[PDB]
Amino acid sequence: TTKDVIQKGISVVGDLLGVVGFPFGGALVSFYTNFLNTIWPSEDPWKAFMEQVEALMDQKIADYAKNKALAELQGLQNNVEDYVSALSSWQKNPVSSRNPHSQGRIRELFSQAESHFRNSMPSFAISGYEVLFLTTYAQAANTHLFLLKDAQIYGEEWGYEKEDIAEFYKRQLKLTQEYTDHCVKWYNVGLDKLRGSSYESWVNFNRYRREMTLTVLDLIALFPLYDVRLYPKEVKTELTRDVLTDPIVGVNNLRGYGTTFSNIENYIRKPHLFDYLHRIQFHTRFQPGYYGNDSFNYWSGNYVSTRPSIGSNDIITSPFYGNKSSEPVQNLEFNGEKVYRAVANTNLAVWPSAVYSGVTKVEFSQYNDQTDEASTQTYDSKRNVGAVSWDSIDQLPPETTDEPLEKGYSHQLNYVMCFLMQGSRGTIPVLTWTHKSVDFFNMIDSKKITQLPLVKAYKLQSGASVVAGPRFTGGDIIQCTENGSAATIYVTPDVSYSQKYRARIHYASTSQITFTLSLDGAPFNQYYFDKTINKGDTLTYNSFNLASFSTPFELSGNNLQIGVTGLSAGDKVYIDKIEFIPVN
Repeated sequence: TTKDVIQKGISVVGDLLGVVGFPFGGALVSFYTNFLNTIWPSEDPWKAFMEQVEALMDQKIADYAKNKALAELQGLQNNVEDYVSALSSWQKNPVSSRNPHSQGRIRELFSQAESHFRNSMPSFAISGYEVLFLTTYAQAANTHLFLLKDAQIYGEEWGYEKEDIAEFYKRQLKLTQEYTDHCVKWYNVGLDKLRGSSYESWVNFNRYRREMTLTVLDLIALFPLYDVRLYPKEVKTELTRDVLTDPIVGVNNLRGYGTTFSNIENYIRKPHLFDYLHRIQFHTRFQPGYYGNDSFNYWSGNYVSTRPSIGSNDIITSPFYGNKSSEPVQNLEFNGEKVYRAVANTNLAVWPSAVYSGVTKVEFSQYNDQTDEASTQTYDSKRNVGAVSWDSIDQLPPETTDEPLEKGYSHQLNYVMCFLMQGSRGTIPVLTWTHKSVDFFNMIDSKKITQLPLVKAYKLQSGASVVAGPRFTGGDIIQCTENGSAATIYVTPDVSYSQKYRARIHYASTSQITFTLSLDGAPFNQYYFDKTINKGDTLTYNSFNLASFSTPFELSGNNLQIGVTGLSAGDKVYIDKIEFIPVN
């Protein structure tokens, strides 16, 4: 259920990933038309976003608050549409038909929409309904900010005063912080509200976490890239966070046998350097039916092997999960393949005073980006398979329903983990997924500003570690507690000639520090950076700073090493991303 809003959520993020930073006019208009068809066509999507959280929270918005919100939204729609049509005409029309009279028409349409947004936002955040309005607020906030950046692109062309463009920019800065902080704060309130002790508690908890990631968290991660002054070129970026699909079960009610909240949540993958699905070892067991004829085999346990980020080739193999095989082991290899879908069969045996159910068949859809070919690999228990009951597409829809799945998919398989039911009545498999935007090669684009997340490193050192992200960065971060090296990341230059770059770093620090950059063990850049936080502070939007290194450099190697010095006992440095700016 709710796949509709989940798809819209996924699609917007996917489209925005193409117009992030300073976009070319044609691309900006194109985006806007889809945007209007997706998010701003009628009150239906907005109504669906409110219903979405109501379903996750098992709470309702007071009718009065629901009606006002919808009213504001109808008005905002007209503002957005009137604006886009005019913007479309502006781009299309030659630099001749631009008279003072048409400039004023676009200027006031723009001022209206922007003003209407600031006035309406509080309606999507009324006391006691903050969490329930979350997806609505996130989507409205996004529109407001995306709208705002246009003033820095076309401001002068439209004939706005220098003072006006500046006013818009400051307003954009303040709101990026507010909207981001608001979303994280309430996201967490919602998350904590769903923590329980039962298996059913965890499913709801994790469903909320996944759905809020797709509709809210991924979105707010893009906000800073709307600053066309800081990002005066197109931006190449990616989302590195994990999402867990609902557990694959044969029955709707486990009658108490479901794995406990703690036995699931405390065992799912902890903050880790980025990696890819390499291999899966399926373990099968025989489940006897009370009458023999109703028996079946089922997936009892597994092993998982991942390959690290580019630059390292040592395969990571997981501990054993679940129950050892009674039947012959099945092995599936994925070297290079991208799993964009997983469809499962389940079966059940009804005993006089017990019900036994398990995952009997799993069909994986894979795509080979090298040989540009799709295919399938499947796990089969071999005894009494039953019918399909679980399809990843229902939870992780494609970015586009335009192209074929092997092209339009939004996520790929990263992890597989088997949990044991209480009193060992069966096995519950859980699948982890990663976003399609992740570039395996860590390629530095020669025409764009490239954002490189530190979790893409292949090697950590001097006691650096992967820590849970502050929820607004699109992934996890690196924590540095000691003076010395910290991380080594492998980089792929996209051009052969001596292209020069400037580097920028997105970090948080308890003290004034020094960052040093090395290529293949040789230092090339070293600079001084400001303190951004106090010891023990919590990480909010303002905690991070984006600072440039002075000197330009060429990519005369592949192994980029970031080192830190100037730390004292108790000091901490958090690194989010490294950026590369193509320079002449």
